[PDB]
Amino acid sequence: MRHPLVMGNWKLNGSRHMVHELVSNLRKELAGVAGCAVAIAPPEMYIDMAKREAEGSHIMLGAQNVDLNLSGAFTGETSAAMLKDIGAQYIIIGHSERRTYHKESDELIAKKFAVLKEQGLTPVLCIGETEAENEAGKTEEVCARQIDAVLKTQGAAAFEGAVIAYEPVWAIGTGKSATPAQAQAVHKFIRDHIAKVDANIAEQVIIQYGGSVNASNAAELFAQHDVDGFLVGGASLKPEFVDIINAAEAAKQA
Amino acid sequence: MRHPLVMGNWKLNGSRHMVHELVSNLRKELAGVAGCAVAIAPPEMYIDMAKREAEGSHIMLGAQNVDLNLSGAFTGETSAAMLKDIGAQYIIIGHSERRTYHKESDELIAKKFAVLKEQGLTPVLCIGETEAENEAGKTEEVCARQIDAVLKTQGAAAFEGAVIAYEPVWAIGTGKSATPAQAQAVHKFIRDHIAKVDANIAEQVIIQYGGSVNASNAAELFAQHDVDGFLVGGASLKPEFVDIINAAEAAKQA
Repeated sequence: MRHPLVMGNWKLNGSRHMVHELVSNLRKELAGVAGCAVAIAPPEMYIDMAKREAEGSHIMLGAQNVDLNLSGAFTGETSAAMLKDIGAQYIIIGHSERRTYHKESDELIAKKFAVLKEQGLTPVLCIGETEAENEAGKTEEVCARQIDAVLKTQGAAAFEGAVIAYEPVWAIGTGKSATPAQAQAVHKFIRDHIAKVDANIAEQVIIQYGGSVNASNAAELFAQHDVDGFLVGGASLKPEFVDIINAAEAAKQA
Repeated sequence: MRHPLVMGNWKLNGSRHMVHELVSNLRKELAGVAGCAVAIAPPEMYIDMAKREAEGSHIMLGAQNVDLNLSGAFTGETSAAMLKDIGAQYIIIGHSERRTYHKESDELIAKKFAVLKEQGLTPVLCIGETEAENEAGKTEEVCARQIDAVLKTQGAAAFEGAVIAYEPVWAIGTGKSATPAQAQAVHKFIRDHIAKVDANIAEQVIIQYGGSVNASNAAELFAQHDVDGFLVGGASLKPEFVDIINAAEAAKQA
């Protein structure tokens, strides 16, 4: 049905050496892989280098943010038009680290989703609830809110070709991921919630699960029905990333 | 006494082709200029590209902002160890565009200065006042403030090897530049202000002028005693940046 995506968000980790190594190894390690779609998001100053190193393979490049302006007098910003130019396709927006540390709002993340779409880039929209919200029973409500900032404003056609990445905040870097059962309950909720507005768009939107995915759990998770892939953090930097991609690929070709 | 620095800030402008064009022509057009130190700040995902193209010449590279972490779980952040790895020395911080549009604060802009310095990068701390602040007579108070954020927390020492770039906000992109008399008077004030803490450091701090500078006004402005160079905005993208550089160079060698 949906073609799986495993995307690796490298976060604040990269170097000329590490980019030379990981991507050239991945390139030989992922030769003839056709059941999964793979992308890496190097730190911005390395997107171009990893883009040249990934040539010959089908590793897709991504980026970890965009800002709202395409050009002009905006020091220190990230143009979507330039991300596009340099070869990024998958732009992470709305990750918990920008939401908490950088106090990024739903309204701002939605206007960014808006830009990326308009440009022709795949947003990987992160959503997730915190442990507090989780205990409270608010997971449906948080997730739904967060999807709605795009859904109620721009409409379900916005998700035609986007990626939602459910990343339970209490699961990011903690080591405590959602069980397959948990994971899938929310991916089904998400899908139901877009489908209420347009089921044709719900059926196609990739819902990746992110939040302590590693080789051991990659397969239990992927067995689920509404889990379309993964957004990998820590293990992106480890060779174990290939094993996570192999989970999504061979299970795909069941 | 002080060797001039002309840093071009590209703002949110760039592509693979303009970066090829500008830098190769600059590289060729700056052959033999020793009276001036030159640095360019391409947008982040092009510092590597430009660094490479600038190899051979003595065009130093820079960057338009940093964030406070060097490594980690910080999606979408810029690390100083990473800017340093890709080859950037001059990191602009506190520019009005970040200060207004990104609500960046002095306590923050100071913490970013600390971070640059500790990594061995050269901070280019923008300072300045708005038109309103100018009219009320607050130029002194505003500028001293902004400088004191680093001076009172970190000491006079923080300025050894650091650049201050006075850009009056009413002057940026407006076409309305400070007269050499305005420029000089303020640059002399800043230097007088640091000197009252440590005189020896105040003689070596480069104080650049920025705010609608171009080939015709570079000369008249460089004639002032306390104006050690130029932060160029929009003419960085023009061939007129080299004419600006020849004005700092020829008059330095008086």
